[PDB]
Amino acid sequence: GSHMSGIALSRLAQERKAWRKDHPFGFVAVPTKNPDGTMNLMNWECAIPGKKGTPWEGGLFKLRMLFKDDYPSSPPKCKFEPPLFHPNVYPSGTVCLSILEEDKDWRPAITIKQILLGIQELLNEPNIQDPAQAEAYTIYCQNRVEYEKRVRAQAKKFAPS
Amino acid sequence: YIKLKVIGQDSSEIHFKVKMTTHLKKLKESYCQRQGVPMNSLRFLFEGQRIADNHTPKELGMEEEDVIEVYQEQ
Repeated sequence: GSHMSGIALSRLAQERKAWRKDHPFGFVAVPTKNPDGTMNLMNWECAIPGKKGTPWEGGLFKLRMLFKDDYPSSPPKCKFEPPLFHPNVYPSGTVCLSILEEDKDWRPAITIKQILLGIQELLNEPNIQDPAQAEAYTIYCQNRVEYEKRVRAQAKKFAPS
Repeated sequence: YIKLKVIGQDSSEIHFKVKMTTHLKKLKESYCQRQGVPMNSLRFLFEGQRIADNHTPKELGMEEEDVIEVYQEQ
């Protein structure tokens, strides 16, 4: 056991408690289980639903949330699994966002709900000023009609079966 | 017993109460009844996973004030 996780484990426990009682519709945020069956609050498997009225609509995108020992001083590491086609998502699947940066807009008070809702808004409102992947960026900038097909295609490929 | 909140796309808030061991199959059919639509016209989810009839609130580890999302079965 990480005896260095006292503060984080405490904060993550109340975080989970607050999510169960109330969270956005369509979203999913649950801790993973350890080798045996213990609850692992340092590693979450989440799901972000595409926003309605957008080409992402109807898709249910999975990503894992990883917390470090110093959390909530530092933000969790977010990575879409499998990697997502989007200009602010690195090929590795890591999501590029301001509130997920210690040196920037991240505050210890930011909730998982805020992070997940923040990432959901990023989906249809990308930041072309700061692209994480070349492909999605180039297509978005050179052929938005084609960009929409890819996104719609991706949303269909990840629709709740 | 346990308190469960059943919500949907239309934000329709409907609360319920069921024992910790009671067959969830009941409430599944119950909501469809309370509402006014065919049984297999609605799908019930919890923590992402779809809720099966033979499931038990004790098995799903549910708790008070918990929430259960409902999507029109397709």
